[PDB]
Amino acid sequence: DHATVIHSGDYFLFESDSEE
Amino acid sequence: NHMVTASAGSLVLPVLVFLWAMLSIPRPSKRFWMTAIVFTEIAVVVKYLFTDGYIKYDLVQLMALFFHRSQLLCY
Amino acid sequence: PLRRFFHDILHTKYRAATDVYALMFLADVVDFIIIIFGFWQVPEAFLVMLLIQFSTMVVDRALYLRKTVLGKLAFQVALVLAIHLWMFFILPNVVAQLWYFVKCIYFALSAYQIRCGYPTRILGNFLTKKYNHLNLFLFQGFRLVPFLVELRAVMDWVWTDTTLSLSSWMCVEDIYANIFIIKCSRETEKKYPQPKGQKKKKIVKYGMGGLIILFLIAIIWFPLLFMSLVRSVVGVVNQPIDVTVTLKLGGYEPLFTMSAQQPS
Amino acid sequence: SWMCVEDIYANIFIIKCSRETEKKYPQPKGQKKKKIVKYGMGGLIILFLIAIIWFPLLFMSLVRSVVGVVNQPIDVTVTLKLGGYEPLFTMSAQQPSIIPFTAQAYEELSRQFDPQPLAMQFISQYSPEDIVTAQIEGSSGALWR
Amino acid sequence: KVSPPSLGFLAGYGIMGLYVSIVLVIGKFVRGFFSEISHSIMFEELPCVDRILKLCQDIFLVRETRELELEEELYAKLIFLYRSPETMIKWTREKE
Amino acid sequence: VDRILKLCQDIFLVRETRELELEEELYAKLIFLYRSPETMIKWTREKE
Amino acid sequence: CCESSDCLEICMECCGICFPS
Amino acid sequence: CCESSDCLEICMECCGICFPS
Amino acid sequence: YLFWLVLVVVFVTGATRISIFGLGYLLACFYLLLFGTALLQRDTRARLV
Ligand SMILES: CCCCCCCC/C=C/CCCCCCCC(=O)O[C@@H](COC(=O)CCCCCCCCCCCCCCCCC)COP(=O)(O)OCCN
Ligand SMILES: CCCCCCCCCCCC
Ligand SMILES: CCCCCCCCCCCC
Ligand SMILES: CCCCCCCCCCCC
Ligand SMILES: CCCCCCCCCCCC
Ligand SMILES: CCCCCCCCCCCC
Ligand SMILES: CCCCCCCCCCCC
Ligand SMILES: CCCCCCCCCCCC
Ligand SMILES: CCCCCCCCCCCC
Ligand SMILES: CCCCCCCCCCCC
Repeated sequence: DHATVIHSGDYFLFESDSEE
Repeated sequence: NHMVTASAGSLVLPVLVFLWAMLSIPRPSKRFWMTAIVFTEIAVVVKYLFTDGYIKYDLVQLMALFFHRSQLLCY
Repeated sequence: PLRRFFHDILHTKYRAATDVYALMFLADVVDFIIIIFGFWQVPEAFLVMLLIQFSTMVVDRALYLRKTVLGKLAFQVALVLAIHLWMFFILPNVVAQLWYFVKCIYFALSAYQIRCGYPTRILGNFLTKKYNHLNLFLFQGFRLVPFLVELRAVMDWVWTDTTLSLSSWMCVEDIYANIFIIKCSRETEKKYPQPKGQKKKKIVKYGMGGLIILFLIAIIWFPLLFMSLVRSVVGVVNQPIDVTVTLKLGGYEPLFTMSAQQPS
Repeated sequence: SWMCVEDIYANIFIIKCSRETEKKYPQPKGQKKKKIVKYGMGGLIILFLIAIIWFPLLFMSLVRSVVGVVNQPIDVTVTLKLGGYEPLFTMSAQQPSIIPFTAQAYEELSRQFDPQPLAMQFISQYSPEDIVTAQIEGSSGALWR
Repeated sequence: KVSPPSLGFLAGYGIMGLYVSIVLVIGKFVRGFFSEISHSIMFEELPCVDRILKLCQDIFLVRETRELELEEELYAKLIFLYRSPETMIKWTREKE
Repeated sequence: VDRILKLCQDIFLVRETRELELEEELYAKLIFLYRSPETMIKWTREKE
Repeated sequence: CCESSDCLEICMECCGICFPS
Repeated sequence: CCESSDCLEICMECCGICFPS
Repeated sequence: YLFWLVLVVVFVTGATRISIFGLGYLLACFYLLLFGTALLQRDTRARLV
């Protein structure tokens, strides 16, 4: 659902995994 | 010409410039330029047959439209 | 038949792709400006022309964001005819001649959009393309225009296909705006670095500070000055034109009206 | 601090209500935003903005434009003050003699002075039943003193 | 004819200047929403606010029973939740 | 702020290609960056 | 053709424009 | 003696007083 | 380009003197402006009738 998917952000997304 | 004269004078060719010439396959056509020359000539003739004290900005119009014709004839 | 062929070749065709919306909108902004300036039945006419410029700009944004060549064709046709018919409703002029001229430029750039096509990448603010100083100043100026920023946001939201609501659309717009302004400043500091520990340049300080002080002076003192100046002007000679002495004597019939006028 | 806990609670409630309604009526993942919803809210906002700038101007102009109430001289008091010592010649008239010029009468005056542009302009610009006729009385009887 | 002044101040500039001023101030009023909406996404985009309303309602319950010592203690929790944004993230997690 | 403008521009790119599922997902990143100040510090580090 | 579902949506989302969510 | 370098500095810094940086 | 400055004069002689001869001058211009580039290179010596 839109609600749950826009409120799913966590710290793992911002880990520096080869962000080019 | 539509900024110096109004009504039936102009308001036919400016409309056609915006709706036919500039809205066309690449170069306008041949019929556009022909109708432009024709309308300008007709306008000159009927303004000469009297609107009174007619102005001739259609001189510079006709002559520019015949200059372009020469440029496109040479291609 | 021929008309159908013209329209087919204006829609299907095989042409390129350009984005001249920026310039079309700029033409319409100039038009708005000169109509606003041209307030000089006339107020009513200028007010209708205001509503018009506005409505047409909104419709243009719609067709641009929805990438409609057919819609732009229709709009162009209608607008050309209508603006040319408004030349007949002159009854409420250099201002109008200029308005016609700049609208002609809009019609020329609009015609170009239709005969070229709409490019795939249409999103992206014009003044956020480069990260210089001019872009910075222009963007900030756009943000200073009373309602342009908010209108742009709401309008774009309504046309652009989004999953987010207005609240969230406005969030991403705010974030982007702020981020751009920061980026421009960061870029300019990399371009022109300032030595470590180099005062702040006496002149720069004097300028900004001075302006602020003068602005504050004009908040308190200047109004007082203006007020006093206008109000002080008082005193227009008033002299009795005539000396009407009616020596009403008789209680029953008051008379003795021998009196004089300006010559005496 | 009391106001702090009230603000927190208020905001928290509003969020909770929204969360609850999203659980009650979930919105599919990636489902546009419904053209109509957009058109409605957006439209209202635009109209509100229109009414910030244009509507006041409209109202203002509408009220101010209404101007023009016929004012005709009720009487034609021609006092031909002659004698320097005793000004007299006060033979004059009033409304009965004064004739509010009709539409036809106005046309006559305008045409009389049509050659002169500004002369005709004056008459024509003044509304019909505006130009009044100064039929000043000339008869005396009033001897002088 | 006579001309009745239906302006009040001055149609030419008095009312005009006032109109401009109003527009500008309404401008700022409307900006007041779409300018700093991003400075609150930390107090307004909380996934599950159930644990915070429990805290808030416990403060209310503890004021009705007049055990005001615990009011001070539960207020301390509220202010620390709102003093550290990272703990808000932890406490407002959707599931746990 | 380079990493944040990339995020913002990716939302824009994903709306032009009409893959709106990823719009929701990239919006989630934006809001978490702005929900935790410490992650903003990490993401906005000068070099890395 | 504003449906009742759309009508509540509209209202709630304008409320979200002002108030939170 | 306002130089052009100073002039841009002034302008940009007043912009920073209002807008960010 | 003299062939053409004459065409200009032909037009303006008609314009100035409002008459029937003037309409004829106007027509003579219109024509030799259209059918003119042809006889600018074909009437050079080949029958300038
Ligand atoms: C290109 C030409 C630019 C000028 C266009 C026409 C000028 C119209 C008025 C421009 C005046 C410029 C002054 C800007 C002052 C900065 C404040 C601001 O919010 O400026 C805002 C834009 O708001 C506006 O609409 C500008 C007008 C503000 C009103 C100030 C004018 C003073 C006259 C009224 C006096 C009363 C003041 C208000 C009373 C109470 C209001 C609640 C820009 O930040 P921002 O958040 O988007 O930043 C993003 C990240 N911080
Ligand atoms: C001040 C923000 C940069 C915008 C540049 C022009 C804005 C108006 C300032 C001077 C106008 C006379
Ligand atoms: C921030 C202060 C700088 C000087 C004022 C800028 C122009 C605003 C118009 C007010 C009149 C001084
Ligand atoms: C937020 C804009 C929605 C429409 C305005 C709501 C009603 C407020 C009264 C203002 C007159 C339009
Ligand atoms: C559901 C009501 C329409 C959206 C709200 C707009 C403000 C009221 C205008 C019409 C009231 C029924
Ligand atoms: C009649 C036009 C608006 C007048 C007041 C209505 C308020 C609008 C509410 C917006 C959502 C409830
Ligand atoms: C006079 C009653 C109308 C209500 C005033 C405005 C309410 C809606 C405006 C903004 C919505 C929060
Ligand atoms: C570079 C312009 C001087 C600083 C800005 C002050 C506002 C304008 C006053 C003089 C305009 C040239
Ligand atoms: C003429 C005095 C100020 C009038 C408006 C100028 C605005 C000042 C801009 C400050 C930095 C661009
Ligand atoms: C009327 C045009 C002058 C611009 C209004 C003020 C612009 C500068 C004031 C504050 C700088 C952001």
